[PDB]
Amino acid sequence: MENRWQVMIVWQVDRMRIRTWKSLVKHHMYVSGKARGWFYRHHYESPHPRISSEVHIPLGDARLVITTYWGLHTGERDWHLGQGVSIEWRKKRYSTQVDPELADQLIHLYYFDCFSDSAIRKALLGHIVSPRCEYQAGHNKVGSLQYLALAALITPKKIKPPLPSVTKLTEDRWNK
Amino acid sequence: DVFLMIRRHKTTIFTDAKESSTVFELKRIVEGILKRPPDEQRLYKDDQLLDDGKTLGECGFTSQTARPQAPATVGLAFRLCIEPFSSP
Amino acid sequence: VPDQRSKFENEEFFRKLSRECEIKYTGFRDRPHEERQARFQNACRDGRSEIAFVATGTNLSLQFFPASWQGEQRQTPSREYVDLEREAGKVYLKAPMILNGVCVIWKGWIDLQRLDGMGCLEFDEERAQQEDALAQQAFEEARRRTREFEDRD
Amino acid sequence: NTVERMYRDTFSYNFYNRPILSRRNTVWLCYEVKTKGPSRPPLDAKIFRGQVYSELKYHPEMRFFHWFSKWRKLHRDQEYEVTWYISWSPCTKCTRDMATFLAEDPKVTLTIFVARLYYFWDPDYQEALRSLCQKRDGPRATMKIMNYDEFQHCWSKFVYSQRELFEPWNNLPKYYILLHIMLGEILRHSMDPPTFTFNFNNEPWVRGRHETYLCYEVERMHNDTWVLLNQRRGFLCNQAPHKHGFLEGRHAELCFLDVIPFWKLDLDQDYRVTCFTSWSPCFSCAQEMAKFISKNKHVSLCIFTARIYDDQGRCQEGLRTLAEAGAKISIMTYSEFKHCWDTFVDHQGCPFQPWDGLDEHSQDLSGRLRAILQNQ
Amino acid sequence: TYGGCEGPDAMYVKLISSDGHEFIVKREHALTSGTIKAMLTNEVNFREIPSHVLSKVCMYFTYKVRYTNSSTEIPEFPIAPEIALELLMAANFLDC
RNA sequence: AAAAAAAA
Ligand SMILES: [Zn+2]
Ligand SMILES: [Zn+2]
Ligand SMILES: [Zn+2]
Repeated sequence: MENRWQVMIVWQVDRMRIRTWKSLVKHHMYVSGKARGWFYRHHYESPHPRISSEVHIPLGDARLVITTYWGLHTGERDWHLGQGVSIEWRKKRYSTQVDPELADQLIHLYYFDCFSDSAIRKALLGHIVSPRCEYQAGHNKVGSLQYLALAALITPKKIKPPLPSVTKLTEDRWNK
Repeated sequence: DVFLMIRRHKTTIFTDAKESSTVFELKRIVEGILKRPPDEQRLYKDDQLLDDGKTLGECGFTSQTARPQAPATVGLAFRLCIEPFSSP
Repeated sequence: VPDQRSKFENEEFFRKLSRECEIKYTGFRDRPHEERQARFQNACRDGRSEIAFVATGTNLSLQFFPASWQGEQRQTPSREYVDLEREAGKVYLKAPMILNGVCVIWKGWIDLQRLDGMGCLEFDEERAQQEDALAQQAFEEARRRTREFEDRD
Repeated sequence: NTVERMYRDTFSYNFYNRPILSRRNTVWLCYEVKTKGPSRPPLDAKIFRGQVYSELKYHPEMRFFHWFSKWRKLHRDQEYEVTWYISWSPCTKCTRDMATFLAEDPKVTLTIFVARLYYFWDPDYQEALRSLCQKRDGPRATMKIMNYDEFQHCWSKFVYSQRELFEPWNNLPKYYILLHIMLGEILRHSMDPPTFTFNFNNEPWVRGRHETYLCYEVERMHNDTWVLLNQRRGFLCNQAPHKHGFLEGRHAELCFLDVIPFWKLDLDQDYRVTCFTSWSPCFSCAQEMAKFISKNKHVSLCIFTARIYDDQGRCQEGLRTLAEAGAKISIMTYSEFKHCWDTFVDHQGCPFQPWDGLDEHSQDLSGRLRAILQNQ
Repeated sequence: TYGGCEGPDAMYVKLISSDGHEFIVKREHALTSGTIKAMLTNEVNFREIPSHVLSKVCMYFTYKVRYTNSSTEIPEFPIAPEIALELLMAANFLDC
C-alpha cells in the first residue's frame, strides 16, 4: 500500500517575525478594533503535530487562514529559518493556496480604511480628503494612475504599531 | 528590453528595443515614422554626435540607464535643439 | 478551464515559475552527509515523517506532511506520490495543488547521492472541471476587485 | 546598565511563579560569581535587565556573557562558578548561544534557577534546552526551578527590603511542583538504579519505604492504534511535609492529577494514561482519582502497582470504587518491571536484574488484588 | 518599426500637448486609457494637458504595460507633490 | 479563579 500525503507551500521565516506577527494580530484584535472579527487559534487547539498557531480572517462568506509551523527540520544551518508560514483561502470544502501579496490584497478588501469614491472629486475641489488609505500592503499591484497620483498628493496614515501584513511576515530576508 | 526617448524639433517617439541593438536599428525604428532614410540621420547623446556605427555596449549606456520610469534621453537631427519639457 | 489555462501560461505565477528550478532537500542540514541520505531515504520509504524541498535561490519550499496529521483525509481526484522505483538512484515526486485559483501539478526528482535535483510546475486539466464551480467563480470575482474608490462615502 | 537591587514591588511582580503569566515583558537576571573551593562571598553580584522583544544582543543573558568574557581575563587560571536567578527562562537563541559560550570555556560552571519556564511547550526550545543541559557530552549547565529557599535568598540579597521578612504568595509550592514536573519531563530526567531497586521491590515485608514513586506515560488513539506521546513521559514522588512547602505533604497521585490539566488534552480524542507505582493509592487519593476519571470521560486510566498499600480497611474500598469508576488496576509482573527499568531508569546500558522471589510475590499480590476487586 | 502611422493600422497614435509639444505612442499603450481608446482618425489633441503632464502619463503607459502581468518586484513610480494635482486631473480626464 | 504570554 502506497503512502498518502498533503502538500503545502510553506514560506520559511524566522521565529522573531512569527512572534511579531502574533503580537500585532492580537493587539489589533483586542486593543484596537481594527482587526476585530479575526480569530486566533492556539497551538493546543490543533491536532497537527507541527502547527504553531492559526489566524482566521473572514472575507465575506469565505475565509483566509494563516498557519504557522513548528519543528520543521528544514531550518537553516544557523536556524535562520526553522519555522514556516502557509496561507489558504477556504469556502465550504473548497480550498486554494494563496500568494502573500494576493493575500494582503484580499484582506484589504474588507477591513482597514481606504480612499472613498468621492476622494478624487474632493481632491480636485481642493478640499480635505478623508478617510485616507492606511494599509499600503493592500495596494501592492500596479494600480491606476489616479490612485498613484492621489496617494502622492495626500500621504497615507502610518498606524503604530503597524497593521499586520502577510507580505511583511513572509518576505525573504536571509537570501534577499 | 529597454525603452528609449528621442526628442527633436518639438517631436518625440516612445518605443522599446533590445540591448545589443545597433544605432542602425534605431534609425530603422525612426524611419517608419519620419519617412527619411536611416544613414542620413545622426543621433546625439550628451550633446555628443553619434557616428553611423555605434552599439549600446560600445556607447557604455546600460539597461540601468534607461528605465520605464526614467528612459534614457537622446536627441535627433536631420540634414540640434535639446528643447526641455514644459515647466509648472 | 480556459481561463485557468490562460492564467497559467500567461501570468507571472505565484513567485514559483513553471520553468525548471533546482531544488534541494533541506532536512538535517547539520548532520553528516551519509546520515542525511539515510534519514531522507528512510523517511521516503516509511511515510511517517515529513519531507521538505526548497528552491535553491528563494524562500519557497514544498512540504509533504503525512496525510494522517491533517486529521480528516481529503478527497483526492488526482494522485500524489513519492516513487522510489523508476530509477535506482532517483526519487520522483508528484504533488497536485491549487495555487491562486488554478489547479497545477508539481513534478520533481531528487538524486539521493547528492540530495538535490530539479522541479517544475505544469497545468492540471483533469480536476479543474471536477472542483466546485461556485467556489472557483467566487475566488475569481474576489481577486478581480480593487479596494480603491470602492466604498460609498 | 546594572542595578544593585530591585524594589519590593518589582520583585513581587516579576518573580511570581504562576506558570502562565502575561504582561511580564521584562527579564530580570540576578547573577553571582564565585571561585571553586571553600564557601566564600561572591566576587561579584548584580542584576541585568532586558525586554523579551528587544534585540538578542540586549538580552540579559547575552549582556552577562559579554561582560564576563572581558572581566574573565584578569585571572585566566581561575575556575568560576556562576549562579543565575532569572524571572523567565532564557529564550531559544540565548540557550543556543550559551551552549556555544560554555563549550568555548571549560573553566566555568553555570547553575540557573528560573521562576517560570518561558515557552516551555515549544519543541525547538525543548531541543535547545536538552542540548544545553541534558547532554553530558555538552556544556556543564544545570537548570532548576526556584523554590522557597531561592526566593528567600533573592529577597535577602537582591531586593530593597528594609528589615522586612519575605512573605510567600498563595500557591508558591503548587506552582513550584507543577514547574518541577514540567522541567523533568522536558529534560528527560531518569531515576538512579538504587532508588528503583529499593522502592520497587515487591517483597511483602518491606522496611523503610515511606515514599511513593510514580512513573507515567500517555498514549493517543488513532486508526484503532495506541500511539505513544513521547512528550508525556516521566516520573515523580510524594512531597514530604514542610513548613515552607505543603504543611501536610502532597501525595504523588494529587501531583499527577494537578499536572494532567496543563497538558491541554483534546476533549474530542481518546487518551490512555498508564502509571507504574510502588504503592497502591490511599483512600483519599483513590477518591480523587475516581472523581477525576468520572469528570474527564476522554481519559482512560491504568495503574500497575508493585505492592498493595492497606491500612484500616478503607484502602480496599478505595480500590473498589476506583475500579468501578472505570480504571484498570493490576499488579506489576516481570514485563512491567523490566519495561520501567528500561524506560525510566539511568541504567547506562546495564540489563534488568530481577531480585529473589519476584515471580512468587507477583502471583501472591495478583491473587490478593483479585480477591479485593471480586469481594465487596 | 515598419508600421505606418498614416495608414488605418497606424502602430502609433499622435498626441498633441496643449503646451505645444507632440509625442506619439503605440495604439496598445493608449488603449490603457478609456478616453483615447473610445476616441480611436489617428491624431489626438488635448485641450488642457501641459507637455510635462503628457510626458508623465505616457511614461505611466509604458510602465504599466511593461509590468501589467508581472506581480513580482515591481519598481517604484516616482511622483512629486508639485505635479501630483495636475497629474491627477489628467488621469481623471483620461480615466487611466 | 482566568492570562499559552510585546493584548501594556
Ligand atoms: Zn487602501
Ligand atoms: Zn534571549
Ligand atoms: Zn495517597
